[PDB]
Amino acid sequence: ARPAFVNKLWSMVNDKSNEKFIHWSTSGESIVVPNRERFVQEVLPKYFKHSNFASFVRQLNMYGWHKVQDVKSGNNDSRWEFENERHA
Repeated sequence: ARPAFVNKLWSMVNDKSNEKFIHWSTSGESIVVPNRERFVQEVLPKYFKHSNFASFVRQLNMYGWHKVQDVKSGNNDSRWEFENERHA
């Protein structure tokens, strides 16, 4: 009994066929999306029909996922990484 989004994400991240567009960080708990554009084109449509990146992130935020902001303003803006507030 887990929310449809939670399952969609779990399924999406663990499916090896999406490895090039979305995957777990090396032995970690953060979700790496190497290129926003490619992810939206190749992966998103398989799990969400009426969706865009902004709505997806909004869903992620709801489940405690936040965008890692480690880039000193000085792959560029297409790289996204999410880490959850609930961690060890």
